Amino acid sequence: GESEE
Amino acid sequence: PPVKRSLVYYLKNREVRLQNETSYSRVLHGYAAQQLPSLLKEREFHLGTLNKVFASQWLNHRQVVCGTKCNTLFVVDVQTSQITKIPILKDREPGCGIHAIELNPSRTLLATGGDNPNSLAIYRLPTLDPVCVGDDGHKDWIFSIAWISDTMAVSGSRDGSMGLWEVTDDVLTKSDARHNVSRVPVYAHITHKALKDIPKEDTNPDNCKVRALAFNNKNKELGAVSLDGYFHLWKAENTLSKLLSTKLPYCRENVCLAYGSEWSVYAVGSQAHVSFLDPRQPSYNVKSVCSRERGSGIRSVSFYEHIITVGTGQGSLLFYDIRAQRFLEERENLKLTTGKGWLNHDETWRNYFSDIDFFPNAVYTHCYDSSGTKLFVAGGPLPSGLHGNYAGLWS
Amino acid sequence: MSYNYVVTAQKPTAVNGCVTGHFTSAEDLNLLIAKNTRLEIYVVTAEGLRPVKEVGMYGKIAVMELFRPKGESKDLLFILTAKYNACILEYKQSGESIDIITRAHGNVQDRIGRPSETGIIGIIDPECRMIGLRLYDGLFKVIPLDRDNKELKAFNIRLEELHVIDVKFLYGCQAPTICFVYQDPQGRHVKTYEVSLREKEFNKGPWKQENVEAEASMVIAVPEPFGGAIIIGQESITYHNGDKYLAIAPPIIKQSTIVCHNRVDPNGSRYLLGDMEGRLFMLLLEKEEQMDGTVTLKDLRVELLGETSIAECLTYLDNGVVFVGSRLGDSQLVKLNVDSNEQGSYVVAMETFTNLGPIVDMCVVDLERQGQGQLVTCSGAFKEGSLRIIRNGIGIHEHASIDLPGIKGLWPLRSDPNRETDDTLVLSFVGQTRVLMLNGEEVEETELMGFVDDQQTFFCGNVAHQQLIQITSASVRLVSQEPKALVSEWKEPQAKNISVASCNSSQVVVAVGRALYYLQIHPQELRQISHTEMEHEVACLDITPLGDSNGLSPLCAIGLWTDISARILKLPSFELLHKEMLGGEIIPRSILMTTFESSHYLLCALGDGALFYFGLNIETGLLSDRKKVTLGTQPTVLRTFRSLSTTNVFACSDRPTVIYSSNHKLVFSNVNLKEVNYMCPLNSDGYPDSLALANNSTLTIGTIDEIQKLHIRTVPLYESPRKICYQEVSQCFGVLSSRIEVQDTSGGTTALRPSASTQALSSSVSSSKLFSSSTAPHETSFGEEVEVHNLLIIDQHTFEVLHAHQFLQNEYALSLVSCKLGKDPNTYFIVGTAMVYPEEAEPKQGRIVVFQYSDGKLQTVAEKEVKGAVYSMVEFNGKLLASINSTVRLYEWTTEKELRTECNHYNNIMALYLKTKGDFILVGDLMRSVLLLAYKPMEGNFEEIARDFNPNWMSAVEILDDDNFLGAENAFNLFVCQKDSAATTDEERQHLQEVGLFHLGEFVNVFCHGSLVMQNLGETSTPTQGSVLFGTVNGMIGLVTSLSESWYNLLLDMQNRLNKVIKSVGKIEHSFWRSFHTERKTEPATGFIDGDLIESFLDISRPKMQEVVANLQYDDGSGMKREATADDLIKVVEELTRIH
Repeated sequence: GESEE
Repeated sequence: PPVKRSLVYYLKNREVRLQNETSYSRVLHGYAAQQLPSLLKEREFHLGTLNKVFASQWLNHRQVVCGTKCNTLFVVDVQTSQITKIPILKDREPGCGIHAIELNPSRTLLATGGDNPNSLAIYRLPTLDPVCVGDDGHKDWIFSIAWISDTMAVSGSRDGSMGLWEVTDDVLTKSDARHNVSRVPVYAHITHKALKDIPKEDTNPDNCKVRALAFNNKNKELGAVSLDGYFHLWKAENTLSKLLSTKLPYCRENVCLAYGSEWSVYAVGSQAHVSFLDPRQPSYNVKSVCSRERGSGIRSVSFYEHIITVGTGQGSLLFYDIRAQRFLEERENLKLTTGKGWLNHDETWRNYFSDIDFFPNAVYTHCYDSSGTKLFVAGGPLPSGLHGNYAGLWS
Repeated sequence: MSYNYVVTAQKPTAVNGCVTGHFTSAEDLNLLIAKNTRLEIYVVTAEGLRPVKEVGMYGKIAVMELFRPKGESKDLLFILTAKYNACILEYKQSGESIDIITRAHGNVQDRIGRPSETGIIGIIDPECRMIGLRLYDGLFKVIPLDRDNKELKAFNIRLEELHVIDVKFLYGCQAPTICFVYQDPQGRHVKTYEVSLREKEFNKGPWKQENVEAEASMVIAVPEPFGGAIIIGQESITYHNGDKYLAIAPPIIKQSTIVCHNRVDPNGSRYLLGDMEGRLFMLLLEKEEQMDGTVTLKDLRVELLGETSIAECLTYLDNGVVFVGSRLGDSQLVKLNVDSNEQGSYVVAMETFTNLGPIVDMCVVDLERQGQGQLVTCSGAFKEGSLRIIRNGIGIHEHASIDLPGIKGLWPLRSDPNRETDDTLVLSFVGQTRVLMLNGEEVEETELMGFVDDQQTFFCGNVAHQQLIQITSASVRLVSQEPKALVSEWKEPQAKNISVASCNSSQVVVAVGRALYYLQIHPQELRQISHTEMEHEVACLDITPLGDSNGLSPLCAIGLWTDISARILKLPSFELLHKEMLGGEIIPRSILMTTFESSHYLLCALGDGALFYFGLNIETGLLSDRKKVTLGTQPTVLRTFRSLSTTNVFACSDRPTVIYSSNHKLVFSNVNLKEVNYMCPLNSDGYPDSLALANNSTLTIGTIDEIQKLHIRTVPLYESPRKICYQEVSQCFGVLSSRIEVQDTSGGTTALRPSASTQALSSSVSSSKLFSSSTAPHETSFGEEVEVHNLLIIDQHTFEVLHAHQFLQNEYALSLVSCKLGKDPNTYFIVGTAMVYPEEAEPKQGRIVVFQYSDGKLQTVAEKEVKGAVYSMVEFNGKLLASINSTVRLYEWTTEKELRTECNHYNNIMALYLKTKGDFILVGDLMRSVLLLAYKPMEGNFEEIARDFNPNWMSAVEILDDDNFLGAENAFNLFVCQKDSAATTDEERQHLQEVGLFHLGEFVNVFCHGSLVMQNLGETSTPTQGSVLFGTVNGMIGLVTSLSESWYNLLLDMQNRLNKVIKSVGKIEHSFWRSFHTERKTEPATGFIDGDLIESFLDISRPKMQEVVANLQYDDGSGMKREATADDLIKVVEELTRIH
């Protein structure tokens, strides 16, 4: 769940 | 006399050329917009080892351009499943990836992030020849772009600034005169016509990132969404000028913005909800629909007549109907879900994500073609540590 | 790859534009008419319209305007096509040759632009300074009319007003000035600008913007002395000029929308206006001439003149005559009278021009059950709606019939020496002769004095010196016209019987066994000059006079009983000049020498029904240009006839044929007759220019129709037809139709006029309960037009409306099929219907109704309610396959006579069209092109095999063969899909490939398997295989057939060669014209041969044919390629011309 930018 | 809206009249009038009107245009497309979502089937493409697709637009009935976190710019021939890479334009100076791609209204100019993500790259359509340099106006990545005219584009950035660029005829003619003299392509030079920052709110003054832009042609507004939860509206007739600022009902992952020209409504994505804003309305008159895909985020959004198409981190597309004020139901909300695509079993996956064999391919971008019958969908895994792409054509 | 040949069977007939001016000369008034791709140029005369030139343009015509720049002697013509090719055309004639010469041309398409929603508009300033074109919203494109602008270079002025409805150039302005009506958010407005060519921009116009009626649409620029503009709405007519404004709102125009106009008077005093219902109005401008010398409009007045065919364009010609160009019905020439008739109308029809368009449906049937095919179409709309019965071949009117069986030949006689009309007709019978007296149109059996009644006559007729001749088995008898008495008799020296005879003004030739005798005719005397003996017995002989000779011929043509051949002999000696072998198994039975357009030809027919014809050189007695055409299977008799003021040949057979010449070339067309054995020309005071045709049992006396490739018969319904099918069992056609009724204050509806559905011999009304539970909220509204639908049952022989069954209120009858279902021996008419209300974008209710027509009564067998509109139905393996909204469903017919659902398919947006072959179903979609389904009886379901993924708006679909599927799209483009047999993966197998693309230039309503020429019956000598006819909105009928690869390559090479030799009007590239075209993409044409171009190879003269042929390699069938000669392609092309 390390969302993009 | 009541309005004749029946499609049977259209069909029977068409058989006679009995003035099958342009009145039905909104009926034909509105009907199709409800029917298509349940008829779509996935045809995945194999892009090789590209990192993620972050932006995509249709260039032709046959070709879709795609930008990537690898900074690769490439084109898919969706009819033959063939991938063509494009040279990446460099700056005026010898000093992420492509978060935004946009077409001017006349489809003569394509705007992307450059080899430098801070720098705007312009390509000539349909050939993909370079036009002008990567600039040095922004200090950080370009997150979004919007062509407010065939010559003028606004571009946002991680520093919260909004560069207004104009590609004048001189820029085109200099590019063309230079490319005819030098076999090696040589750019025209560009600079922002104006550079304006968004008003800084009581929120973190560095987190003024402008993540999404949308242009209302009817009123010549540029709408803009920042990641601090604030929406901004600007007049864009001639030069970038502020009209109002409104705080969004949700301040989490406000990453995508689209404008419904038939509704005068801006659709704003978030970590869970799509919000429907009208800047001419009171701030409380905002509709919010929960995707219920909670924790994955809405990552792309668009209007097709009165239907909103919503791409998500659960690698899935929802469809919502404005007039019915509910999701389309399957013939139980109707939703597509992306296939597996391709994942790189790299060191980061090996160390942190190795316990999961399958991740959903978040829909970072989607777009319907000119016929309105084909939906291109592209993206990649949600986590930033994961490298691997997804793309396919739904029809 | 698929190879297809597409050719036009009937040119488009619906008018889409018309103009008048001095185009062909500075003196003649012309009417120029445009019918899709065809430009037709007529000269206006006191008698009517006299056609001069017709032109196919490589493009669909959108704008057509005559204009006259300074220094031109006669008008130039501007044309813009729907592909935006623009051209300025000049008409030039040199001697007998007429050519349309392009003075300027260019494609004026812009790479970006929304094509404007009120369609293309194009206008020319009154002093010819520029052409202005409204192609796209927000742009006005100007072409300067500089005489040196050979390329039509153009610039765009940006227009602030986006949605512009109508535009005109004003008169009397110093700068060319544009006046137009545009639609704002605040309503419609009139605004003007001055147009600067030097600055290339708009300047403020001579008068202010005005609000106008919200329905204001059409703009009429008013010429001097008035100047200004008239604006026409739904309720009012308004004049604007400077500060002056003047408006009227006549109740007489409020009932129908005005669609078109035409200026009657050069000074603008009177205008014609036409409307949706065909009412023709005169708008009059009352003027006040002031003492200061100025002229100002005093008032406007509107008068109703009467009814015409529905007008697409009007044109006042001259002398009160108006051309009423019509798109939805027959175009008319009408005359306006000063005084009204008893009905109060001033409009009297003068002439009518046939329009098949729009063809909303059709089927091919054999009413005579012969296997030829006649085509029956639903044509026209509203009060113009009709059936047209179309048949390849020539029509005949029977005027009298006499029971005279066993006729072996016929000849006219003129027994009265003071008459040019025929007064007597001789009947040949075996063992006897009978004579018919001709008295006007009345005909009776009698006997002619001097003639033998107990012998068979082999020939008779009028001869020189005011005498008649009769040749019978025993003797040759010369009978004077007066007192109808024998004057001389000749007998054969060997006392053998005559089996064949022919005679002209002075020459007598009779065949007796192998002997041929030549006699001369002298006043009251017959004389034998010479005779010869043939190698074989003579089967037939002919000495029919040729050319402009006074009933004389130096040659005798014969056929023989043994060597199956034809020969030319020189009279009187019977010297053999030429011997030509006919071949076959059966001897010649008839031989004939005739004259076609002053050219001499020989024809000889075999007992097997084959006809051989040759060019005839009289001076040498030699034959050339031999060609063979099979007419029938029975023995054929060849005779000359006189009608339509021309001389032609009739071939009597089981398939009777008329042989006629056009442009010095012979054309062979079947005749609409059951059977003929023998014939002769007829010319009595009641039957001038007529025929006498003897069949197996009766003598038919009649007249030939105009000789046309397709004969057409019209049956007016006075209401719109929708679908047609033929039920052979009951000898009936089933026709869906509808009429418009206006809802009155009583809540009921009243028909505007009587029509087939109310005029029927019996009628019924739907007694169904299914939709009684719910009504529309606007069902009680007043003044609204309601379309009322019926099924007509129509007699195939009379075309009378035997029954008319009326559907429910608000129920549309959409589809009709005639078929047997299941194991049920009864043939049923099955109708699919839908409930339609204006407020609903799509219908939610409909039903399928099964009717049986028996004993004169249409009975309802069963009803099935469906949740959607039934757009199409077909018979599929004894089951009923139907398309309902977005689904396709298959119904089984139970023994209880009710439909039962077995399986369905849901993968559609809207399934509009269904075609099937075997177990395969081709489904046409509203937006998603065509998909192929197949039925799997082992599972009892449908499986989707493959579909075209190229989005297309289908107008029609057809299955050409098992693998090749033909589509037609909204943009006038035809395409062929092919199942990908080369596919190795599942994804490849599921994609249909486009193996052909072709811009046809027509909107295709209907495809039908069939032919108008006799079916092949198993012969494979024909280079083409398969036959699909199609109909279009412009009344055009085309034919698609398949080619083998070797023919495709030969014709494609020839096609590219023709495009380098034949220069089109407007200099438009053929490959551009035919290239597939849409808003989204353009692609070069592939897989299709343009049969209209190939056939043009027969129009170009040999010097150009040789240019096309030179260095072409041709397979003569041996498998070896040789350089082609001019006649090698002529043979190939002429074979291709026989498919339609």
